[PDB]
Amino acid sequence: ATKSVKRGVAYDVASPADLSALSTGMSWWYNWSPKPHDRLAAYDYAGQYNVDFVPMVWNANLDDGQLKLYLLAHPGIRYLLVINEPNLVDQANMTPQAAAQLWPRLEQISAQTGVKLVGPAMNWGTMTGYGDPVAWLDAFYAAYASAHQGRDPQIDYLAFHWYDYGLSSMLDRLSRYGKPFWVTEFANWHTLDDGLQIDSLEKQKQQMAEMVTMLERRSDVFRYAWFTGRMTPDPHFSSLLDAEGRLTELGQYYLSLPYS
Ligand SMILES: OC[C@H]1O[C@@H](O[C@@H]2[C@@H](O)[C@H](O[C@@H]3[C@@H](O)[C@H](O)O[C@H](CO)[C@H]3O)O[C@H](CO)[C@H]2O)[C@H](O)[C@@H](O)[C@@H]1O
Repeated sequence: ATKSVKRGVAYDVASPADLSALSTGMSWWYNWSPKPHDRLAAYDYAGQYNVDFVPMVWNANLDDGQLKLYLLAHPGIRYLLVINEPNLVDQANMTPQAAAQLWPRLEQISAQTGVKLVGPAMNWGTMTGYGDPVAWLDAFYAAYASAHQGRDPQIDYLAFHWYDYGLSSMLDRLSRYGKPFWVTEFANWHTLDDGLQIDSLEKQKQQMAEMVTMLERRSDVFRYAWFTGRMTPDPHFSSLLDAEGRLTELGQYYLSLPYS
């Protein structure tokens, strides 16, 4: 089937039956880790389902040799997601200096394997002083440049996560770095009782269609990934899958939305 190169899912796909269901409309997935779920090891998903897996270095706890070996043995992998929400204490929780210290290892992987670096994956944060992703990125750039005679860190794409209204405004703010984006988690989880709360499937479908239209349209958005395959409880009706190998109404909707 012809489908959007952009359209992904943020979910540890484990079942081949879940790929059948998703592959109609989904080009790619990731699972916040350097390798796909073990269940998929002896399945040619690239060839049968026309889906690719994008590996991720979640924080500085990195087996460089093992990742390099995997990437070199899988030359069709062209992108490496790096650093999952460093400015969130409940995620990578990396200071700007800690991320700058890791970065040369990631540049060496890029130089050795050809992969482009997609990250850090930013959000509005909880790390002291670094709620604003612009503050965190500015400090990271300054830390890296300090340690490398003024050179900026290699960033092929920035990544972004967003669970509210205003995702286009956040991309506009972050366009100050002059880098294109992957939006590697999104949904609308607004909860406050202000009229905008997403408390029905109809309202999540409405926001999914609005956000997908905008992401497909933007020339500086290469890829996006919906959160998520399955979750429970699911108060904002974010799940694309139900039983093994079965789409929800939202899943069927997502995979059939138009694209660029
Ligand atoms: O790599 C070692 C590193 O692993 C860390 O554990 C992470 C998980 O926290 C992460 O979990 C994902 C979340 O980041 C994301 O928000 O939601 C998804 C879906 O629920 C989670 O799977 O998954 C990755 C990959 O499996 C794990 O690396 C430990 O926190 C950390 O201390 C350790 O250094």
